[PDB]
Amino acid sequence: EEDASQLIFPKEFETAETLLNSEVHMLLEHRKQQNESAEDEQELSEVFMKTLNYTARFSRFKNRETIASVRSLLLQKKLHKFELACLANLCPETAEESKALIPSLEGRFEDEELQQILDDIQTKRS
Amino acid sequence: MFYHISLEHEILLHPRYFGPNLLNTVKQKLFTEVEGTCTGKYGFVIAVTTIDNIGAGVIQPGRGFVLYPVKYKAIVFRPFKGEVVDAVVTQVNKVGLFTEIGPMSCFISRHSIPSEMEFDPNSNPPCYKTMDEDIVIQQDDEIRLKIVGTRVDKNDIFAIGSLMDDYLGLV
Amino acid sequence: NEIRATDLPERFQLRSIPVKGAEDDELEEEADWIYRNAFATPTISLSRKGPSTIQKIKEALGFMRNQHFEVPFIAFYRKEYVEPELHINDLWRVWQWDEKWTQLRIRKENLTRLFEKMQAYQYEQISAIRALDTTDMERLKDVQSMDELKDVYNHFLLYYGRDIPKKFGLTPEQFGENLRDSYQRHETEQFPAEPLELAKDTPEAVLEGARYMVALQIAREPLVRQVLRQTFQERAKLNITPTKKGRKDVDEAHYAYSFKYLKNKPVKELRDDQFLKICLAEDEGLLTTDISIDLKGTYFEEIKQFYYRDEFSHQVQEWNRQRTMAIERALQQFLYVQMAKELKNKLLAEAKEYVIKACSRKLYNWLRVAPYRPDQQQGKGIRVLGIAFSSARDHPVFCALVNGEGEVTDFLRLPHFTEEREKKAQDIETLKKFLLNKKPHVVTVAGENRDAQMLIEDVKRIVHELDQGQQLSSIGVELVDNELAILYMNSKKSEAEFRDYPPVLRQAVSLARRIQDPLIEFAQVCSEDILCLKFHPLQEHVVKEELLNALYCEFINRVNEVGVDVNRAIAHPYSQALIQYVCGLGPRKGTHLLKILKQNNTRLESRTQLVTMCHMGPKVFMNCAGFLKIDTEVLDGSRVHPETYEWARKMAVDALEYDESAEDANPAGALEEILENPERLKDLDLDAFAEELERQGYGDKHITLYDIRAELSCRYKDLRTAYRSPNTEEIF
Repeated sequence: EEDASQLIFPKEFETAETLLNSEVHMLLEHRKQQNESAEDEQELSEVFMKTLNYTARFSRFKNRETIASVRSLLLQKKLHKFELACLANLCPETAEESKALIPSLEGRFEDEELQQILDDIQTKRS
Repeated sequence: MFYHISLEHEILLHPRYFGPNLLNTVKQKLFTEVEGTCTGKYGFVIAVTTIDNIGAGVIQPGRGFVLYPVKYKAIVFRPFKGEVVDAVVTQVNKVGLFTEIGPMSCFISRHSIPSEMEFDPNSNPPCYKTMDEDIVIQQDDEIRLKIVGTRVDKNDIFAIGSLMDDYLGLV
Repeated sequence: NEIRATDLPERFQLRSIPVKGAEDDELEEEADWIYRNAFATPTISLSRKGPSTIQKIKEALGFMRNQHFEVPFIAFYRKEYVEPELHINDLWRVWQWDEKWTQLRIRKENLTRLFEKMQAYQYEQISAIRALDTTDMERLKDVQSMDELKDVYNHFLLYYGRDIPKKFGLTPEQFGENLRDSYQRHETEQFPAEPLELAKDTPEAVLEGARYMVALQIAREPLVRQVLRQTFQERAKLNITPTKKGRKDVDEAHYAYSFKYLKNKPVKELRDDQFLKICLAEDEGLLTTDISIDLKGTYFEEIKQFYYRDEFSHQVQEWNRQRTMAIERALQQFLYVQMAKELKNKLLAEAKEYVIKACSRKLYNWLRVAPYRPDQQQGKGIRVLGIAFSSARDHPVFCALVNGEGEVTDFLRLPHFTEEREKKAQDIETLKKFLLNKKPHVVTVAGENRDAQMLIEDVKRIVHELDQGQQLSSIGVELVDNELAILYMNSKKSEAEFRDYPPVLRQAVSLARRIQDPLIEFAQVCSEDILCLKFHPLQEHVVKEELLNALYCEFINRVNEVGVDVNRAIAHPYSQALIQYVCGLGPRKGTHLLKILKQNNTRLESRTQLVTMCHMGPKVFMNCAGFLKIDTEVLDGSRVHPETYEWARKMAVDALEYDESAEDANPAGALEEILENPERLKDLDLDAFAEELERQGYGDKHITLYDIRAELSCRYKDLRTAYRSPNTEEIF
């Protein structure tokens, strides 16, 4: 019944906050920093390792300010929070690509405004 | 896709852990309990990020354990059907393509794969080149996919990817 | 029906999978590819020379791709086209060279078609620094450098855009010719502009815009892929030094743990040494491994002066700084990652090749048929009495008395041993009661410990001092090891041949079958049954397909050189299923022959039983004429094919001075007198036979004359070794 294709999600996660690749990358790296210091500790699980090394491949950027920048430039518009991360990680090079991948963008915004949001994300990419 | 939430849990603490180490011990127990696990309700809880509070520990009548309810923020990963994600090809076989997504993996049959992406079983590296050998898609190639169906298998998830949508390849 | 009723044989149709046959124009190219690829790191086939090895590879590839010949046929029946008995690996090396040449040709053709299509699209888009279509010919022409062409073709395929509708420093060619020449002949952009002038003509205002394009052009070019390649993989002193946890995690069992302060081991210690490569590959997986050349600090210093400007006045200084920054950006990605990947691939390939060579050597040394026969050769064969005991401690010890024809005759038990703490007469009384009612010919005792050796020695003394070998003779127990009799007893042949017997009777039957017939035990099993025996500790880190192919080729060569009995695979269960490792007849041809001979009552009367009855084809019956042997024509149970029967009969008639009257079966004075002993070898000279074969037969009879003379005089000659009785260290 739930389907991200139509922005329909469980209420317990609709109320939940999506995270970016570079965001969770920084949070996980911060944890790992705490989780390898403070001697007399238990190593992180392999889950944490594979999630780290996954998101490390897909970090568009790294400093918290870059995350805050792409979040702020997105929230000023009228996009739904689900669109916030899928559109912030992939960085589709053209509005046509974003609208083809994301069906909710089709007719959601003028092509030039969606393209501007994309281009801004591109300019934020390290 | 990754998330974080204020979860809550309750631990039963044995009386041996009372005294000065108590609330620290409750924390250590919670980190022992709910890290690195996946749930049929919330999906894959990656870790506790912080503890919102430790509740007042009710002493169980007739058995010495004290029950502490605890509220805590945790990062969590719950894929949904319909989501278009970055992934890395892990294994290319004529039976289908296998690919990893965070804690999870997906699998993509030749049925899901465009007809032009023929099998390359005869090369050393398993690939699905096209007939002119221009778009070379092989293992470990950072290939996009769209999660078209979710499945939970005993506190674990196993989605299924596809390649039917355009622009599902190299960036 | 395609493999059993196909025109080509089974083994040649399986070996030429990627290269389906050999044409005329591709035979020289495939032979050159085999001679150039078969010896790169190790001195292999340097025996035959470069010209002789290349002509042997070309002749074997042409014979196999035009005549339906195989690796066994191209070595025995094609000894003139191949190395005349230089090694058993020449046929396998020639087949690998042909397969690699075929695959490289197919890949180069597909890649050249792709490069031509992309160059045509880029030229049509460019006329209606830009994209040129001249690298497609340079990639499709380099079929030998597969690693250099796969790197430049992908970095070129991404460098043109890869679009499918249907001025920064030096150039890539000049930088490649200066870095690969050891002297940088071309400098960077010698212009008055600086990195601020190039960064305001992208839309970022950053000085690092050109360094990314320079790194992408340097890493995706074939000149850098050739210049970096073979410089470190040909020599890299691997500094082995244990890690923080690896010095305690290995404990001197892996390559990084065995030497904690011993570094400077070059690529020969990894590639030529299989144990060092296996330890460096296995210790690196869990804890850590030490694999580093330490020769770049100087390999990276000499390329920094090339492609940079020599002056510094904001014209040559800006160009030299841009060249140095682009070289530093492209070295860490392209050169660093490429050098690491080449070092890792070379280490893995060297460890896998060492493990595969160890496994092939162990399989060739153990696959030789060395049975103990009567007098080291009443009744055929010898009565193998397989004694496979359990413990020697008052439990039932099996002793299976098998005959010499590959079948068990009788069996007995022995529950009395030296159980009872002091029973000296019980074991000897049981041995006398078991040896007195049964007629053996050989003693095959096993061993498990000191008590098993003591029980075997006591039974051998009670049998030799009492005449328990034949009831009127002392028979010595050859005392072989309990290695193959234990594994063949729990198999499908031991379970189908005896299902009521315990493990002791199955072990005794396995020992009696393995102590007198290792070729029927090796050919009667799946190969699954050959991979259960370990051949080396570094074979487990190697790919198993290489060891399986080496074992299958060694077993096929041993079966082709040792002879295949046609009547022994029809009635006896132990002698059947031997038509799987023969030249030209693999699993399908041999299984169809067994089914047709069992269902129709077709017996092995001669070598033309599969050509006359329509069970075999022309190409497999010609390529299998040197492996099929029968019990009875007179040259059918030998290596003489249908085309060599006339020359062999003429040689047998000329060596005896008999009359020529169409001698094919009647001349018993020249055939039955010549097959029993050497009648006259000075009558048949090699020059006369080679002159008669060059004009009547269409082929030189120089290398074939000795085999034609030996097949007419000793039929069914086995290529297995003699009986090795284990003692001392092999007994332990």
